[PDB]
Amino acid sequence: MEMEKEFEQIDKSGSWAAIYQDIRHEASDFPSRVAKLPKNKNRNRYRDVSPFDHSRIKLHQEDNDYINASLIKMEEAQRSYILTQGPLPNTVGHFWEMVWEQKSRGVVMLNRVMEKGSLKCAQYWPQKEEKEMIFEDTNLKLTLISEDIKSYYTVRQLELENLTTQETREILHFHYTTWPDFGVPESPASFLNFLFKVRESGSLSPEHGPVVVHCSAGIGRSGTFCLADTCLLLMDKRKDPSSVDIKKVLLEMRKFRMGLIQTADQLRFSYLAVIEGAKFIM
Ligand SMILES: O=C(O)c1ccc(Oc2ccccc2)cc1
Repeated sequence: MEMEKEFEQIDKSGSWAAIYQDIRHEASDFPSRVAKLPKNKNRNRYRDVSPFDHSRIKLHQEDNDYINASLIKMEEAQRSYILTQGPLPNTVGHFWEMVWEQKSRGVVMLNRVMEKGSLKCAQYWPQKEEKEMIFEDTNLKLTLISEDIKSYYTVRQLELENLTTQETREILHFHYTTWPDFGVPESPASFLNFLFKVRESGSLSPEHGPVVVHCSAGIGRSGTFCLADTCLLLMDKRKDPSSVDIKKVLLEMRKFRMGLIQTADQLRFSYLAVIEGAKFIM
């Protein structure tokens, strides 16, 4: 069924909440035993949002290899993503260790450091060129190289230096700054504009490690980003683009991280973003 007609059908019948609970019901459930270990309690921002054991990213250190992050592997689309929580004051060094060890090129941030008057994530990057950051636990240095502030997003080049080997890499930081404190955007154009910028940069291409994407919990806005990207890539690839079933792609993604798409508004917004993104793709 052409998703554009499925949309109108769901919209007219106002059954978004019903579709969504159906997804919640059939989603995968796998163990998350490492996340729940007592030694890792201060490495989870939210008690109810944990990575599955089978798909969790492991830090290349013997001490404690745990970070709240998951590898989402989309086999038909040939796209991989790491979804993670916003870093905590004690996990900023772990975050940049992961970026280094997975060879990622890009970091995608979908939240503001403060929202609804509370902190949603730490300041894990430097705000001035001459004030670099050093992470002593993971032996890394991070320098701001340039910043590019647009009305609804900011782009930054960063330099990550492995202090143990003095290798350096350019990392691109893509920061969507205008998602509203409550609800979802009215239109997907700026989100759509935002996704193509990430794509252009090379950050999603198989020549690099997987892109790192985060919001506060790493499941809601983050799930919307990778669901829209993968669905548009499949409509690109297949002989029959109308055979792309967004609900089925989402259930597939939920095999790798729990809770992706947090609200029936977010589900409806993911549809809108896809239908409007199809128009450019073909
Ligand atoms: O303290 C910080 O680092 C920080 C950075 C950027 C933020 O997003 C924006 C940027 C421009 C306009 C509206 C929001 C919010 C906090």
